[PDB]
Amino acid sequence: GPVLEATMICIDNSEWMRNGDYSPSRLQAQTEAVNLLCGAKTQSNPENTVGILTMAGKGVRVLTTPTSDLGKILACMHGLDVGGEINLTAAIQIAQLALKHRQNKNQRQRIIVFAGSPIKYEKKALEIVGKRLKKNSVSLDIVNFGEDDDEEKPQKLEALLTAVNNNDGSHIVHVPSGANALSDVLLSTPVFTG
Amino acid sequence: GPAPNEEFVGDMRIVNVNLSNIDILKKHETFKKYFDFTLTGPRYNGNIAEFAMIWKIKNPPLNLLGVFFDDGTRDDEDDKYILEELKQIGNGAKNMYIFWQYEQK
Repeated sequence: GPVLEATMICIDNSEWMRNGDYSPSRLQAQTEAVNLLCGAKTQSNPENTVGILTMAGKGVRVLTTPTSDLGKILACMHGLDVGGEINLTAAIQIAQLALKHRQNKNQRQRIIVFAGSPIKYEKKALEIVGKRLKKNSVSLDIVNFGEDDDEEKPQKLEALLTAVNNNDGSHIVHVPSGANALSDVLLSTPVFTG
Repeated sequence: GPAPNEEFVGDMRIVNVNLSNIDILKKHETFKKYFDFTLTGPRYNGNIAEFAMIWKIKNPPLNLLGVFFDDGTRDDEDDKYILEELKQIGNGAKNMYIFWQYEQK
């Protein structure tokens, strides 16, 4: 609420966001959830800032560094490309760098990862990344959505969560496939409520 | 200093927003206060009062859902301004949010 926070949101624009769950496209459902999340964060505290990057496509792309201007955030999400596979480690490191350079250093630091596709990393690689976030005072929220048939994916995401978690400041939200709307499942969770 | 890929009218950013359904704004903490979702046809607001988006946009383009100006006050009348004309009456808004119906293709 009165919390002051800079957040970087990492969007999954991989090839897995093209096929399957129609109405809406999985990328569009994701974009709408980010829209609502940025509205919640900017209304919670007018000094909060939110930035956006995409993890897949032709390579990790920073659409905006964190800003308090909802219009800049929403405009930057127009015309997203789809393809490839997520580069999770590079995305998290670029996101961490953007948060390190936040103008208001009094802001807490948080990364939100939308994980809607396979996690092609081993736990060991994910735990190094997680411990480094923790060392740098960065909290993590993970949204695990999409296909629910790869049983190592939640275990890999749980290992990343456990490496970063400090004072239960980090969270995972499992969105069961065949869901209502990505945003509806997220609304009552710590990703929105803090 | 606006970049070549940003659209501004003076201080006002033009912000195109695609929605799968206008109803997803019902829980949007920024925009929920300004929409009356019982209304038919795209509307714009004359100020930022509660449920202000009531003024009918003239001859609206296909898939236009609404226009929200985040600040200022302007002439608010029905069936007078087409979308392109609305861009000149920001009157101090920092953002013009233009909401569009998403099409799955």
